[PDB]
Amino acid sequence: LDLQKDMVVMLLSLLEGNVVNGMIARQMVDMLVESSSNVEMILKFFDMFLKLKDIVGSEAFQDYVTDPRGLISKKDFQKAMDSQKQFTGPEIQFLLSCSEADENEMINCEEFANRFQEPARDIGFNVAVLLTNLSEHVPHDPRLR
Amino acid sequence: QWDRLVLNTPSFPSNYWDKFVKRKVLDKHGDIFGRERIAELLGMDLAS
Repeated sequence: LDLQKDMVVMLLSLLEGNVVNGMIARQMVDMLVESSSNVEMILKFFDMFLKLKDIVGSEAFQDYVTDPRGLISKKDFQKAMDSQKQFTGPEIQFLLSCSEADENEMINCEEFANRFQEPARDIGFNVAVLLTNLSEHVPHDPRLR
Repeated sequence: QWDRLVLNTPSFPSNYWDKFVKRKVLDKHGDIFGRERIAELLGMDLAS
């Protein structure tokens, strides 16, 4: 993630002094469109975990955390995520695979929600800055939209 | 604080035209807050 942030800093440097509808800005948008699938995957990663942090704090989620320790079984976690209606089935499977469930299939929801927050903060902010810069300097582009 | 008394009444929207505000609220905040919890707050009978 730090390396991603360095690459995005280089990309942002390429836009210094750029004008509206600038050539380098349009080239950067073309490069993003060429990497459409991977850009979508990265954005989905960030979105998925930012949404996980909110769902774990949501009250409707805590209705399934009934064990005294505060852990949630994998099946109950699946049920809670299904009820929240915020993830697809494959996304919930991926979250379960990342949950680091213990031998008893119990998940520490607090640690799971906070695991990727700080590691991904810098690259997430830089991606937001890159998208904002490109959007404001290439106003009419549905590919960027 | 006083408006808390009218949330679960059967006839909350008596003068205001929108008679489905409770349904709209349930659909909007139902998933993140709990459909049963919202139904209890707004005095709705989900089954019926």
